[PDB]
Amino acid sequence: QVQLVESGGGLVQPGGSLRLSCAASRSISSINIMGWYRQAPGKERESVASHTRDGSTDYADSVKGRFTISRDNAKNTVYLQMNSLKPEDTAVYYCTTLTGFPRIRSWGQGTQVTVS
Amino acid sequence: MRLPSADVYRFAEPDSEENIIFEEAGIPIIKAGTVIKLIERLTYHMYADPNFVRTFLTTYRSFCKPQELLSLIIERFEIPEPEPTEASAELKRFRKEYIQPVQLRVLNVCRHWVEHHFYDFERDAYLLQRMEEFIGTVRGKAMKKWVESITKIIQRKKIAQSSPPTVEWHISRPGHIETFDLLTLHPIEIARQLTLLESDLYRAVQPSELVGSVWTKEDKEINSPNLLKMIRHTTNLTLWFEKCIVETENLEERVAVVSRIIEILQVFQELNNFNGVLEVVSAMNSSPVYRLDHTFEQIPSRQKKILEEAHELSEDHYKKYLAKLRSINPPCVPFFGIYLTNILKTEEGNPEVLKRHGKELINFSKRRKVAEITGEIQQYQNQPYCLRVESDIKRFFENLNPMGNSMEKEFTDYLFNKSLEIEPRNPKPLPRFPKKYSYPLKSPGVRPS
Repeated sequence: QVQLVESGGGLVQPGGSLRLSCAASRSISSINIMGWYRQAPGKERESVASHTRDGSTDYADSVKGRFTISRDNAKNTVYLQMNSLKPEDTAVYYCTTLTGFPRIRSWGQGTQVTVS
Repeated sequence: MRLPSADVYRFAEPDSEENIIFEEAGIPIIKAGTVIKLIERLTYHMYADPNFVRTFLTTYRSFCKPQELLSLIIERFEIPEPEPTEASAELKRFRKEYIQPVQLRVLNVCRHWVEHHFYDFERDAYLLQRMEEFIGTVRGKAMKKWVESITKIIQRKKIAQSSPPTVEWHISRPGHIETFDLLTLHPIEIARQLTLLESDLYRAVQPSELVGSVWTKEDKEINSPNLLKMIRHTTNLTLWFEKCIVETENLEERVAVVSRIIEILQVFQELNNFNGVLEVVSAMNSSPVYRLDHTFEQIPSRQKKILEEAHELSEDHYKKYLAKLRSINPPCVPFFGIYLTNILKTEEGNPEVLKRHGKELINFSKRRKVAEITGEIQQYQNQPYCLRVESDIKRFFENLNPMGNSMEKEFTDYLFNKSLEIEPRNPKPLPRFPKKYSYPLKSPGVRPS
């Protein structure tokens, strides 16, 4: 599988911004899907954003316009730029990849984001 | 060791590091030179160099036009009188030791040109006219032998084991062109006819269509027509697979579509059509298809296995594919895209010219590197399949046009957002969709009759 190391995160004021980063232990250019999930307290974990090799992206409705997922092939890193943050964005965020046949899903450690 | 003055015959200029460089000893390996020096060594008075003629005629269009090359070899051929000492023996020696060898080697270049690159003259009838007129001016018993062999090649070029298995049919009937489709043709026969088609397209690519990135440039339709046909077939077929999948909104029908494509893959493998194998692998890894969890969940384990084994051919820079391609026996269709990737890497990692003392030299070693890649392609271009063409099925696959008039960017966005419709993102539930096929989804399998 892929070892995924997240960084960034922490506390931010409402309407502020934060950038999460997730570094992969292998070349991301051959990783089909990279993405972010999150689990807010009391809720089930949900997909936030995903990004394929050719740049196709999808987003949870509640973050469209505010979040942007992107890749940096030189650093083997996927990013989640989160602007205009709201208290409902408070959650543990999880980096993830899905690639190969068999389709193997890998997970980062989880990063707390607090908007208050 | 007489010579005409370099002022009246350009090829007599002394060798220097500013006009010719060799690789770092009997016949030197050319690394770079001015075009004039390359042509001099192409037609050198001291020896023949078939390997250099071979590489030069494959790659020269990346630094010289065909009509320009003909002008230069005419200039090479028409040697003036040598510059005179203040004072015949030295004269006669010049004609025997310089003029005759050089002029013979010029005619050998012309012969190799029509023997192995006659498409230059098919694309440009006036180039052929100039060549016929030039060799018509040649005089002498020894050289008319070469004129004769050139003329015979031109004339022939202007003019131009066991039983195959039974063609397989499923729901579509022979002659029922309007019923042909992914699920209605027999998956064996889809794989056979696509293999015949791709075998033909692969065999038609000339090495020079691959030199100097000429297929991404302005005259690409004239300079790389067979290469472009290959690439566009691979695009259209891969996108057609993706389109068949995501435009099938009903889950059970879409599982049948994906299963059938894996069966076609299995037959590609049995036929050693690695080109087709990797087209399927590309479709399954694509943005619209790869994310379809609910569809891959229903694929039977034996077919998951076939797809996994095909996919592993591509891992680690195609290590297992390159191993399998060495070890199979003909006929085969090699995966073509890997050669384009390796050529583009070579084209990008080497400069077009080298500089010595401010003077520019054509980087010929770069052309040789690309030519070596195109040579490996050629080693697989004479492997016909013992399979019968079905003219209607062949035409069906020749005419695939999934994008219609749209461009690949809008079309791929169309496919990807369609994927999001049929299998919404992970919090959202899975809707049910109506069937679109009225015929049975059950495959006839891939065992021949």
